Amino acid sequence: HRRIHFVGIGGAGMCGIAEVLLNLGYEVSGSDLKASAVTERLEKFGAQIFIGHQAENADGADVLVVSSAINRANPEVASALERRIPVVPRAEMLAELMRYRHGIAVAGTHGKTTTTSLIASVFAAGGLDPTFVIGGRLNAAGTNAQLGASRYLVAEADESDASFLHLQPMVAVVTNIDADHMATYGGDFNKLKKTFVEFLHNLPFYGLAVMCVDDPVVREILPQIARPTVTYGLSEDADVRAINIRQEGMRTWFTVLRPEREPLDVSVNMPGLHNVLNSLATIVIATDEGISDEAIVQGLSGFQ
Ligand SMILES: Cn1nc(Nc2nc(N[C@@H](CO)c3ccccc3)nc3[nH]ncc23)cc1C(C)(C)C
Ligand SMILES: [Cl-]
Repeated sequence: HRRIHFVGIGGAGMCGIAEVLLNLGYEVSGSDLKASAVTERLEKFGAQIFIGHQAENADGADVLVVSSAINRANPEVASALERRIPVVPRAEMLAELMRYRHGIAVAGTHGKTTTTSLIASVFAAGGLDPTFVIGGRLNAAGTNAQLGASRYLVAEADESDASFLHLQPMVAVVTNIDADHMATYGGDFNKLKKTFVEFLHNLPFYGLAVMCVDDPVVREILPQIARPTVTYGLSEDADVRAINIRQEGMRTWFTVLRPEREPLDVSVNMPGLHNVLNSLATIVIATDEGISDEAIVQGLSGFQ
C-alpha cells in the first residue's frame, strides 16, 4: 500500500499525520470542505488536495483515514467501502507512525501530557528535534521542517484509546495506573491492570520499561514485566530518585540520583511533587538514550 487518502485532511488531528506520511515517502491525498493554510502547506510538501467530497477523490487510494467513525454518508468513504479499500480511524494511523521511528510511549493515567512535553524539551535541548504527540496533535519545535523528520517520536499512550495495545515503542513510561477509564475494561480494575502488563509486553526484549514505583499499582505489576526496566520515584528503593527537594519561587530544585552516576542538581519551573515525578521519568529516558547532563538540565529548566 502506497497512497493514503485523508477525509477531512485539514482537520487538526489529520494534517500532522498526513505530513509525517509525506516525510516517510508515501503518496498522500486528502479532501476538505474549505481550502486553508494547512492544506496549502501540505500541498507544498507533496499532498494532492481535493476541495469538496466526491467519490472520485478516493480513486487510487490504498487506504482511507477518517476523522472520527466511519460515517458512510460521505461518498468517498462509501466508495472505498464498496471497493474493499480499508478505512482506518485517525487514532490508529497516528499510533502506527511509531513503527517507523524510535518511539517513546508515555503511558499512565495522569501526567502523560507534561511528561511528553518534558521529554520533547530535553531531547530538543540535545539537538534531536523530536516529533511529539499531545492530545492527538503532532508537534515539533522547528516550524519549517516536516513533522517526523527526527529519528524520535514521543507520544502519549492513552489506556482508553482503541489503539493502546497496537503501539510499537522502543521505550515505554508508566507514570501511574488509576481507575478513570475502568469503563473501557468492563468496569473492572483488575482487567485494567492486566492491560498495562500487555502494553509493556509490546516492547521488544531490547526495549526499556520506565516504571514509577511510587504508584502502588505500578509497583504491584512490576515483577510481571519480562523486559528491561528502570524504576523511578521518591521511594528510597527506586533506581532513579529525587532527594533534597526545595523551592526558590515557582521553581522546584532537586538532586536526582542515578545508578553509576554522580548526583545531579536539576530544577523545573513548575511546582508539586507530580512535576518532580514528570522530571524523573524524563531524566530516565534521556539518560538511557545517552543525552548529556547539560541538555537534561537545560531542557528541564527552560520548560515553560
Ligand atoms: C500534570 N500532572 N502530572 C502528573 N504526573 C504524575 N502524577 C502521578 N501521580 C498523581 C496521582 O496519582 C500525583 C498527583 C499529585 C501528587 C503526586 C502524584 N504520578 C506520576 N509518576 N510520574 C509522573 C506522574 C499528574 C498531573 C495532574 C493532572 C494530576 C496534576
Ligand atoms: Cl474498513
